[PDB]
Amino acid sequence: GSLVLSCKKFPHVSVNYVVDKTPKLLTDCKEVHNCSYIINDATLLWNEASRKPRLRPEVCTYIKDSKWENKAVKDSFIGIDLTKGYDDNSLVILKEAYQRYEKTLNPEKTTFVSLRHHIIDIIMCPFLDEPLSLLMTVQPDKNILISVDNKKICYTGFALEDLLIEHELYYSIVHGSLNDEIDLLIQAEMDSINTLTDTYTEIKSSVHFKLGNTYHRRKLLRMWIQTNLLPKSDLLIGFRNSYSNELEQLKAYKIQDIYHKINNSSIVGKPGKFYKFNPNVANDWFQHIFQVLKQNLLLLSQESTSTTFKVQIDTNLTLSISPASQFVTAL
Repeated sequence: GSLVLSCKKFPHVSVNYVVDKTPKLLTDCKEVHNCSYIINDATLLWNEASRKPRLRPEVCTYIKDSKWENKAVKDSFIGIDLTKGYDDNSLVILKEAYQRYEKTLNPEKTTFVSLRHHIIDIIMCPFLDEPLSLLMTVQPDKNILISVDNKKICYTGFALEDLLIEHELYYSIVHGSLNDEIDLLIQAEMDSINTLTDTYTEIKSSVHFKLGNTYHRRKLLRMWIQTNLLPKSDLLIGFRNSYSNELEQLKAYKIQDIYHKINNSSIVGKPGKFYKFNPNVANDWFQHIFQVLKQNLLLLSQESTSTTFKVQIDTNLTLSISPASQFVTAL
C-alpha cells in the first residue's frame, strides 16, 4: 500500500553547467482556456467572456521605451510608498477547467492536473531546506489530480500590483508535455496583460537582489520556474528601497533574462549547497520525480482501494507515498 523511495541520486547535469539559451520545462505548451472569477457573483466567465486585467498603459509604454512619458507620469509610480495604507476556492475552478478540457487530453499519456503553485513546489524540493507534503489523487480515468491539506512583505506586493494594474481573479489554464508518457494541465493566476505586447505580465515585489544570498537565489529560481511553465509570459519587477519602502525602479524581464541572471559561467563560480540553484538541475529533477511519481502512484492505485495518496518529499529528497482515507475529501 505504501512506498518509501530515495530520489537523491536523480540523474542531473553538473551543478556548474552553463548553457546560454534557457531550457523549456514543457514542450508544446499552450493556453487552452482562461477565466475570470468574480468573487461576489460566485461566477466564472470563460474565455471570450473573461475580463483580462490590464497592465496600466503608462507602464506598458515605460516598458516599451525604457523611459517614462514625463515627470508627471513617472512620479505616479516611482517614489510611491508601497507601504501606505498597510494599517488596514481554487481547486473548484481547476476541476471545471478539467471537465472542459478532458475530451482534449491525450488518452495515451498520464496527465497531472494541478494549480501552478504545486508544480513549482515539487520542482523546488532540491533547492529548499523544508520538506514538501501534498495530496495526489489517481482518478478513475487514470489522470492524476494534485492538491493539498510575513504580513508586511505580502502587503507591499498587493500594493505594487494595485499601482501597476488598471474583487476579481484571472486564470490561464495551460497544457504542456513533459514526457512521452506525461502531460501537465495547469492553472495559473495571471496578474495582468501588457496590452501593447499582448503578453501576460507577472508582477513581483522585491528589494534589490543579492546573488549570494540564499533567499534571493531561491526567489529568482522560483520566478524562472514560474514563468517558464507558461507558453508566453514576461516578468515585471518593482524594487523598493529597503528603508523607505518606496518603489525605486520598475524593470521588465523576459524568461531568457531571468535565466541569464541565474545561469552564467560567472555566477556558477561561487560555492553552494542546493545544487547551486541551477535551473538546469531543476529541469533534470523535474523530469525525474514526475516519472517516479507517475509510475508509482499508478502502481500503488491498482493494488489498493484508495484513489488518494499523501505524497511527501524529505529535505533529503526521499519520496514517501501512503494511502489517505477513502472517507476523507480535501477541498
